[PDB]
Amino acid sequence: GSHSMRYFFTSVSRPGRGEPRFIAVGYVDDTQFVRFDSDAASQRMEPRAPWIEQEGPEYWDGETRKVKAHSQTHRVDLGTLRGYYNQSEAGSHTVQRMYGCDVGSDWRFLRGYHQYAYDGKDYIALKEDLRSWTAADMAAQTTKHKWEAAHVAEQLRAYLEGTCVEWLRRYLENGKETLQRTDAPKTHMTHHAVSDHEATLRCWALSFYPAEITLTWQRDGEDQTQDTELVETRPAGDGTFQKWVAVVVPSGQEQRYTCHVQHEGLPKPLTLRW
Amino acid sequence: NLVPMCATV
Amino acid sequence: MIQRTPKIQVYSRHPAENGKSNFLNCYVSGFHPSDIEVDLLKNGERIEKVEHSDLSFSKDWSFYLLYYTEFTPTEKDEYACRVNHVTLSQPKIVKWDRDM
Repeated sequence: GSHSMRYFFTSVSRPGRGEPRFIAVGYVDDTQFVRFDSDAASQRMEPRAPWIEQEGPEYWDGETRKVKAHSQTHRVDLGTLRGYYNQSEAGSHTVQRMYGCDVGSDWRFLRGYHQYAYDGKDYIALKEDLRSWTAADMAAQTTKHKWEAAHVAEQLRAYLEGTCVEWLRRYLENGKETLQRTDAPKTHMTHHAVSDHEATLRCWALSFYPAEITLTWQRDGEDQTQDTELVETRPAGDGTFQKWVAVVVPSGQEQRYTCHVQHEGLPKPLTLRW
Repeated sequence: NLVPMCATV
Repeated sequence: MIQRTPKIQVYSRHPAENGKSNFLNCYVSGFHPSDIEVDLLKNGERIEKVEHSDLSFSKDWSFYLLYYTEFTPTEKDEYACRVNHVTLSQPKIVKWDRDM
């Protein structure tokens, strides 16, 4: 399977006083491994996974210098964008950036990406070929031209196909005990009478990793979506994820219904019957 | 490992 | 200036059993902007020792956070998650149901 390294950055302007609030988080697949918060006293990139603590003082120093420089970049951006969108100095605005790289099952570069948003809307993104840009509006055309002229795409491409993949591979190895371990969901069904004549069947998937999963109900071997409820996948807080899907059924007919669970942690899909 | 991010919009 | 209202789920880390220590979670997602107030309540009262995850976002740029605290489910005690956000007229409060 493929693996990903992604960094997420949020800067929020504080028009009343001071510099923007800046929060940066790094993930390998669905695991957070580093963070920086401008509001924290340490003013350092901090570890969030045990395997990144294998890296020495030189790592934390280098990552901190870069992440602080990135915060100043965003600070500049917030001022520039206020001007592009003719907004007043009194409202708070948001810049978000995500970038990262994937390696495939062959452990080689697969994909790179770099996306930017302003006030919750696409602004500019690097195209899949890592050579050109997609501007969502006329303001972003200005940025696209500036970045084309300064060959930003080439710089980012060299990073994405080089350093980014090299370090992802390094992290995967160092963290193999957890990053490359799949946790199959622990599944069970609960049953709740809502009356003397019908019942709710809830099919649970717990403690799974990674987050991707499919849960579906069938009745007599056909997909059933009517009269079901499916919650969004949610973090358990210990690095694993949870999901459930429920269906309401006539009392005594429970045996017709099957819960189907698909997850990379499973040799083949599971079929549950009450 | 972060990329240096100097390019402003 | 897009505004998106938070989605809320309130739930425990492990299947809940009366008298047995656990973790109460309030997961807020799909919201924008990022400024948000989240509290965990016990019997309609704010719990003090509540931690949260680092702010991150999904592919549509919507934000998400997990707020959490250690707790012990009991017969008599009630738990909830209280959320305020620029998109909400007053705080939304969702009661914890151990089967959801």
